[PDB]
Amino acid sequence: NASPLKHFVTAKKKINGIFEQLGAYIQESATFLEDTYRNAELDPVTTEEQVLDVKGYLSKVRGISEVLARRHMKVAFFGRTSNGKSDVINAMLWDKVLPSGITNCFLRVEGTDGHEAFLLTEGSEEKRSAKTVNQLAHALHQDKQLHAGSLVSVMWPNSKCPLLKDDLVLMDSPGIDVTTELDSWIDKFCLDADVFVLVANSESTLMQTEKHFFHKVSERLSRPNIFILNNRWDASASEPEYMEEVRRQHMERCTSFLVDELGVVDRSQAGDRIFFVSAKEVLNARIQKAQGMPELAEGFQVRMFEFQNFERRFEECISQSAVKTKFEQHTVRAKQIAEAVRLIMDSLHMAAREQQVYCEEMREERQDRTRENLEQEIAAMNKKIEVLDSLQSKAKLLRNKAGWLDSELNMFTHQYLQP
Ligand SMILES: [Ca+2]
Ligand SMILES: [Ca+2]
Repeated sequence: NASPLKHFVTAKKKINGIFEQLGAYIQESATFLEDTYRNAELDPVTTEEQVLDVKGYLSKVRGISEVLARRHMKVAFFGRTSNGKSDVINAMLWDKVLPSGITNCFLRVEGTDGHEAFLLTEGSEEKRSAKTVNQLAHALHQDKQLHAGSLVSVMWPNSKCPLLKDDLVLMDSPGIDVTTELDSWIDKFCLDADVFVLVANSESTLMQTEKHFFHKVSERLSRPNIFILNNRWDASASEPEYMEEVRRQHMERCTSFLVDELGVVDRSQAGDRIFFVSAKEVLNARIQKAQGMPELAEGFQVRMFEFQNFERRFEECISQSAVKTKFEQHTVRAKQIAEAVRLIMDSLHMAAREQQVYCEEMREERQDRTRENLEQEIAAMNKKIEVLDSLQSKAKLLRNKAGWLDSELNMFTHQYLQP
């Protein structure tokens, strides 16, 4: 019964942990290199640039760790307001989080640990109370500096929703109409959206502007995850026969759109991207169930299960995709950084071994020469030789630790970053 979102949660913690270890390892390496480089008793076995490079990598790794700590899954919802996309988000969250059509901007729902909802617009990080959904709606309408290119974050309490605790963000978009100016949308707000949900009506033809947007999604993102939720499916409660016909036809239209028109999916998983739902039915049932209220429509259990099925296939989709797209570049960077430090330690090991061999040979030659200070001078070179030997041992250990991290990273890649 574990949410598939736990795959993301698990991978995020695992990659953050590796970067913690990578940072610790580079720190130890930097400390070792610096100490070595400052050793005025030896001919140089490392260089300032190697020290600076490894301090530089430490900085970069800590910087990346900060990005990795904040990475989250994002699903973005699109479509006409009248088709109910906001109710789909509300149903998924088991509550009336977003106002539902009678909202200018993008609404980005994020979990907060605080026990009260509030808004954060983004050009100004200034909040607005959102004690109720009506007061939320009025707070957006009150704010006339808002438009369909503004994003407000709806900070919604963690405790109410496990989706939000598992680092899911849910973005509602402005409702689409014919002349909705939306070519800004993908670059400004959707580059990090792991899933795009089109919420449509099974019987209403898709607007050209809606199709145009999902063309742009398919042109701008690499293998974007597109779901089509065909809302108001509860009409099947009273016209099951006609809605079954509608289902077959629209299932085929949506498949052709996803597979042939957009080319973002095979036919084999079309049934996993195209769902027929009744969001407000689900949301109503969930609001009552959350309170222990009892309860109805014909086909209701079937429609509730379909929505739950959508949710599960969505959570599997977003969790697996987001892990891949949001961690793969940093996993690759981490391997490159590990390899850079590995090779410096190998360079140091080798220069220390070469200088050791040199000092051993200087020791043998010293024993061919005058007996004045011979034992003192052989001892000083014995000590240098033993430092060079310890440096080699230390560098080999650090080099093998870099290989360990490469191995952790390879295994993370294998488990979490497959196509
Ligand atoms: Ca360099
Ligand atoms: Ca030897």
